[PDB]
Amino acid sequence: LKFLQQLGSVEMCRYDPLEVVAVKKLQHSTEEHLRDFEREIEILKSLQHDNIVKYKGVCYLKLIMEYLPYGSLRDYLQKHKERIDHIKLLQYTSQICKGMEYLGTKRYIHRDLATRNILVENENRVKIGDFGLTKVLPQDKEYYKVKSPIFWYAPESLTESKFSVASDVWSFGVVLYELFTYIEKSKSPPAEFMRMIGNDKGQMIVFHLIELLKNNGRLPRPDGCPDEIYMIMTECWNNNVNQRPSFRDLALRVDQIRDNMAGGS
Ligand SMILES: CCCn1cc(-c2nc(Nc3ccc(C(=O)NC)cc3)nc3[nH]ccc23)cn1
Repeated sequence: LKFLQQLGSVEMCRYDPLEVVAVKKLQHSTEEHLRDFEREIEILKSLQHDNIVKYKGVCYLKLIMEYLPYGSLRDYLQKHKERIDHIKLLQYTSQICKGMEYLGTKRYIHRDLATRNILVENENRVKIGDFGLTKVLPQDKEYYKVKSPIFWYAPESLTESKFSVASDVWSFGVVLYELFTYIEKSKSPPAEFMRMIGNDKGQMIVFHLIELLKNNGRLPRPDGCPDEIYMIMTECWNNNVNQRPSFRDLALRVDQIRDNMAGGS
């Protein structure tokens, strides 16, 4: 393994036993973080899906994965904005949904779904690309309690530190918002929420975000975003956990909308 460049810590290396892979290493190799990293490796090893970054092995502790040359979807969408139409955005949306559907069949909770964690293999394929916060659900519950990127958090994650497939669905709604704002920073969830809360404010931000969400304040419909797509976002952002859609139903709806858009309805 020959170091080439740092990517994210994550590095680009050459595994040439006399070949390009991504290598995740730990910054502060403590006992607590090593135990977490060990579980992250097992989680990624257990996942085989076209839209999940491919596990390749371990090094003595280093995590070896396939190298995805277009980097994160944020950098990619920013650089290629003008040539990424809505049908393409929904192609990525569908692939993220199906990755999350598959994650759900293992009873894994991702807990960090955001465009920053999606990587781009090529113009036609994106992959969920980091699993550093992912939890395996306990046998006795449908949620995991963990004591943060608050502007992607479901209300019950903010108030009770509870994470579930349903809170992943909320965060997917925010991902869909990020895509249809073309990840413009002035439109980003943090910028929008801070303007809605009022820039007259740390812990107080979380307080006012909770109050805002409880009063059904929401991120606005992005410019140019079709109503059917904004409707999916708002269904993901239901305060009632039981009312949020499943990833399987989201995948089917996104595919139908994409096909309708391409065919002229
Ligand atoms: C998502 C947060 C953690 N993280 C994961 C990675 C990662 N990156 C990449 N490729 C990559 C990255 C950046 C750039 C770039 O910026 N070029 C100007 C180009 C290619 N392949 C990966 N395979 C497995 C993980 C991983 C980086 N950070």
